[PDB]
Amino acid sequence: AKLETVTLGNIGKDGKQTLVLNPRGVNPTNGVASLSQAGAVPALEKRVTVSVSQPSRNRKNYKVQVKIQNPTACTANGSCDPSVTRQAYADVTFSFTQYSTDEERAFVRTELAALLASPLLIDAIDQLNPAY
Amino acid sequence: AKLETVTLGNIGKDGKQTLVLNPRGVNPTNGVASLSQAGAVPALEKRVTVSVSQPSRNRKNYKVQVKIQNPTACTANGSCDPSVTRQAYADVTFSFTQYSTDEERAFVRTELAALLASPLLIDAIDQLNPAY
Amino acid sequence: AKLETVTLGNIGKDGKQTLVLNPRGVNPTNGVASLSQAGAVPALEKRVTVSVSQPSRNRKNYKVQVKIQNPTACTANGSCDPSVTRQAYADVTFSFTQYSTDEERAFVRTELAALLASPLLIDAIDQLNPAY
Amino acid sequence: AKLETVTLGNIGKDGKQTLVLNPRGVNPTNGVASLSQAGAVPALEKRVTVSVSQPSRNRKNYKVQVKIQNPTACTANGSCDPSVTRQAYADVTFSFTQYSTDEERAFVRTELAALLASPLLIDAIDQLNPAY
Amino acid sequence: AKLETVTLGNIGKDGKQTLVLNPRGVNPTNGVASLSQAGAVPALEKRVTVSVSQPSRNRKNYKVQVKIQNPTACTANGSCDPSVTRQAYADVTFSFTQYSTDEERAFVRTELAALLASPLLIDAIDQLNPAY
Amino acid sequence: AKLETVTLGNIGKDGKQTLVLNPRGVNPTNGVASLSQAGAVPALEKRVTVSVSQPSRNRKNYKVQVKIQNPTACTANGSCDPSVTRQAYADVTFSFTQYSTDEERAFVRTELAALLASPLLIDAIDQLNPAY
Amino acid sequence: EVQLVESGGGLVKSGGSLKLSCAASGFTFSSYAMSWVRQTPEKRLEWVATISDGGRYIYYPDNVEGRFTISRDNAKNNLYLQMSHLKSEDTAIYHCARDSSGYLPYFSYWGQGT
Amino acid sequence: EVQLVESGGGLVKSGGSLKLSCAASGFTFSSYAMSWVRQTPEKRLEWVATISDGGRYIYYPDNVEGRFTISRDNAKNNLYLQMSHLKSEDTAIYHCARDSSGYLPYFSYWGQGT
Repeated sequence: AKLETVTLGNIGKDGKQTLVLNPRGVNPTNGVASLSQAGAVPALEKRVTVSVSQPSRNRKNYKVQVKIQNPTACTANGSCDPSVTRQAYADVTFSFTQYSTDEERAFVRTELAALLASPLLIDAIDQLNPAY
Repeated sequence: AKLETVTLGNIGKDGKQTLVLNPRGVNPTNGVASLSQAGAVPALEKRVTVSVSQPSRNRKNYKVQVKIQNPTACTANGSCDPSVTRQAYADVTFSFTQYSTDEERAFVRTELAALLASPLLIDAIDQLNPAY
Repeated sequence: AKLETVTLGNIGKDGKQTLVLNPRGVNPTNGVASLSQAGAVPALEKRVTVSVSQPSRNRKNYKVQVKIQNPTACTANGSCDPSVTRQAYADVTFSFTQYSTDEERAFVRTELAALLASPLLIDAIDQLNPAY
Repeated sequence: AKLETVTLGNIGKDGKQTLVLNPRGVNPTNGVASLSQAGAVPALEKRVTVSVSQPSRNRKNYKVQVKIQNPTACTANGSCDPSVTRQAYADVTFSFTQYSTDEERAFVRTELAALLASPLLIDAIDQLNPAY
Repeated sequence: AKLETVTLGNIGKDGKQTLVLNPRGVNPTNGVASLSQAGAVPALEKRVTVSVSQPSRNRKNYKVQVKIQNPTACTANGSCDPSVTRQAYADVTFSFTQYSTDEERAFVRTELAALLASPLLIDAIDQLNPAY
Repeated sequence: AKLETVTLGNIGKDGKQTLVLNPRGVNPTNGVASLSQAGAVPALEKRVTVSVSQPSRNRKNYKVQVKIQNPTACTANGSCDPSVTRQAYADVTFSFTQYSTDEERAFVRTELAALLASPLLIDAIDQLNPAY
Repeated sequence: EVQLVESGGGLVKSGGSLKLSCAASGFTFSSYAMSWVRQTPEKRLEWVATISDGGRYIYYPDNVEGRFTISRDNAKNNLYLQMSHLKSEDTAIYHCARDSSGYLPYFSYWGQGT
Repeated sequence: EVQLVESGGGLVKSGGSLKLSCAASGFTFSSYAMSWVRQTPEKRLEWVATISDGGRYIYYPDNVEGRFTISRDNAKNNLYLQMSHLKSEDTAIYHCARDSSGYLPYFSYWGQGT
C-alpha cells in the first residue's frame, strides 16, 4: 500500500533486536520504493527496497523484488569519518503468472518465511554449512 | 514525517497572524509534497511545497528543497470574480553530503531560521535595502 | 541596513548555542554583503552572504538572496593546520515585484521563519526523511 | 558628504510644499547614491540619485550627475491597487576639468539654481513655451 | 569597514601637521578604495588608496596594498595654472595565507609602524642614509 | 646610520609585545642591510631588511625599501626539527626625486605610520575587510 | 502506529516527589512537541506542560509552574515529568500526548496510563 | 567624528560685548548650515541664530536680532557669534549646532562649551 514506518521486532541470533525503517520515496524511473533506518551518517544505514511490477492489462509475468543491505562501520585510525568495511546483502525475487491466485502467492511467501525460521537455513546462513 | 495540517503562528510585522496549511498529497513523479490553504478557487491559494532528493549517479548530494507561493488577488473595474494580480515567491535549497551528522543539518536549519528574524535581513527583505 | 555584528542565539537542535558574525564588507563587483564567524582562520569559518537586486531591463522584479555555507574541520596526521572535509550549504532566494507591499514581504519572511521550526521540516531537513 | 535625510521646502508654484527624502544606500557597482520617499510600494516612490565620477584613461573629466524621477499614479476602472500612469524625469550633468577651482564649480551650481527660478525658464518648463 | 573621513594628526618632521582625507568611492573593476585631501585644483591633492583581496572560499593568499602619493605645486612664470614638479610615493604590500590568525597580521602591522617611528628609518628616509 | 640593536616596544593586537633585532651585516652586492631576531634555529627568525639607494652625483630617483618576514613554527609529528608552515610579509617602497626636501619625505613616512595606527587599516589588515 | 505507554504510576503522601516516564514508539520522536494532560477523578481534563522539539521552549500553567518539570531524551525516545510537592490535587491519570504540527498544541495522539 | 568646541566663555557686565567662537572639525564645514542654541540656568533651550552654507541667509529671532551677529570662516573652519548689549538675560551656555540637510534646522550635532 502506501509506505509507512515499519517496526520489525525480535531480530538477531537471540531474538531481541528491533529495526525501525522510515520511508524514503519512490524512484519514478523504475518504481522501486525505499525504506531506511534512522541512523546518523547516511552512508551507514540499514536499507531495504521493494519493487513490484505495475499492473498493466497485457502483462504476462508479475515480479516482486526485495533487497536488503546492511553495512558495517569502521572508524579507521587517522581519519574523522567512519568508512564501510563490509556489506551484507539479500535479494528475493518472486515470479508469478497472470492466472495465479492469492493463495498460491501467499503460500510461497509463508513457505519462504517458515524455511528461514527452520534449522536447515539458520544453519546454512548463520554458520555457513552446506546441506549434504 | 507524515503530512498533517501545519498551523503557523506569530506571522507578520506585528507577529499576530496565523496561517493553516492542509495536506494536498505527495506527487509520485517527483516526490514533491504539497500543503495549501483552504479556498475553493485553486488560483487564490497560498501554497507550500517540500521535497528531499537522495544522491544519484549525477549529484552525489542530499538535496532538501522548500518553495512558498503567495498570490495576491483583487477584482478589477468591470470584473466580477477576483483575478490574481501578484505572486510573492520563496525558494530554499539545502545541500548536504553522505557523511554529515544530524547536528550539522540542525545547525544550518536553526541558523537560517535565526537569520530570518535579525534586523539586517528584516531590513533587506521588508524595505528592500542592500546591506550598506 | 548597516553591516554590524550579528549574534544568533538559541541555535542548534538543543537550542543553546550562539553564532557570532563579524561583517566582512560588501563586494564592488557583485554587490554582496558578507559576514564571517568570530575567531577564525580563513577557509575554516562559517560564512553568510546576502544580496539585493533591483529591477532592470532583464528582470522586472526584485530579488533578495541569502546564502550560508559552513565547513567541517578535520585534523589529519602529520599536519598542523586542519583541512575541510564537508561543506553544508543553504541558499534562499525571495522574488518580489514592484507593486508589492511591505506587509506581503514580511509575511513571506516570517512564514519561512515559522515554517522551518515545524515537524515536517525538522524531519525533512535534519533527518532526511521525505513526507508520506 | 554623508547620506542623511534631505528635506526640501518651498516647492511648487505656490512654494508651500515640502518633500523628505530618506537615504537608500550607495550602489557599489557604479557609485550611485540614492534617496527615496517614504512609501511601502517601491514603484510609487519619488526618487533622487546622485553620483560623481573621477577622470579615467577615457574621459579626463570630473562628471557629477543628478537624476530625479517622479511617478504619478492612479487607480483605474475595475482595479484595486494604484498603478503608475506617468513619469516625470530630470537629468543634470556637470562636467569639470582637473584644474578648475572650487569657486568656478560653485558659480556654475548657483547659476543653474538661479536660472531655474527666472521667468524665462519657469515659462519654458511649466507652460511648455519655447523662448520667442 | 565603510569609508569615512580620516583625520590624521601629528605628522611631519616636527609632529604638528594634520591631514584630512575624504572618501572618493570604490573602483568597481579592481576594488581599490580612494581617499583624497580637500584641496583646490584636484591635480594637487594628497591621495591615498587601499586595496584588499575580496574574501572568496578557495583563496590561498590574502593581499593588502596601500599607496600614498603627494604632489608638489609650482606656479611657473608665464602661466595661470600650477603644475606638478614632484611626486612622493609610498607602496605597502602585506601578504598572508588563509591559515594566518589575527594576531600575526596585527603584529606585522604594528611592527612596521614601530619601525617607521624608529631612528633607523627616520634616518634612511628623512636624511637618505643607507644603513651600514 | 650604522646598524645597532633595535628594540621595538608595544607591538601586537594588545600593544604589549616587544621585538629585539640584532644587526646582521650589509650585503655588498646590493647594499641591503639586515636585522634579525635572537631566536634559536635560525630558519625561524623574525627578519627585517632595509635598502637605500647609494648617493651618486647624477641619480634622479632615490628609493627606500623595507621588508619584513615573520615565519611560524610547526613541530610536525614524526620529526625532530620544526618546519615553516606560514610566512607573513611586508614590503614598503618609498620613491623620491633629487629635488625633494627633508620635510616632504618626513611627511610621507609619518603619514604612513599614522595610517597604520588608524582604524581604516587595523581593520583592513587585522580583520581582512576591504574598504567600501 | 503511534504508541505511548507510561510508567511511574504511584501512591505517595503529601509533599513528596515522583518521576513519570513515557516510551513513545511508532514515529520520529525528536521532531514533535510532546505534552502532559492529566484527568481528575471528577473527570476534568487539565493541561500540565508542553515542551518543544529539542527541549528548549517549555510551557506550564500557573497551578503547576513552580513544582513540575518536564524533559526529553531524544536518544532513548523518552518523555519525563518530574512531579514534586504533591499538594493533594495531583491525584489524576497524567496522559502523554503528541502535539499537532503547529504553534500551540491540540493533542492528536494520547497515551493511556498511570 | 563631528567635533565642535567653543571658546570665548566670559563674565561680563551689562551693556558690554563678547565674541564666541567655534572650531568645527570632523566634517566638511563649508557645506552645512550652522547654528547657535543657548540654554538658560533655569534649563530652557532657545534658538539664537542660523546661517547658510556660504553665509548669505541669516536668521534671528525678535529677542536677538538687533544686537547679535554671526559669521563664518570657511577657510579656518570657524563659526563666530558677536554678542553685544548683553541685557542680563544673556547668561546661558550657547552651544554650537550643525543643521540638518534641510530647509529649516533641527540640530543633529551639538557642541558643549561656554
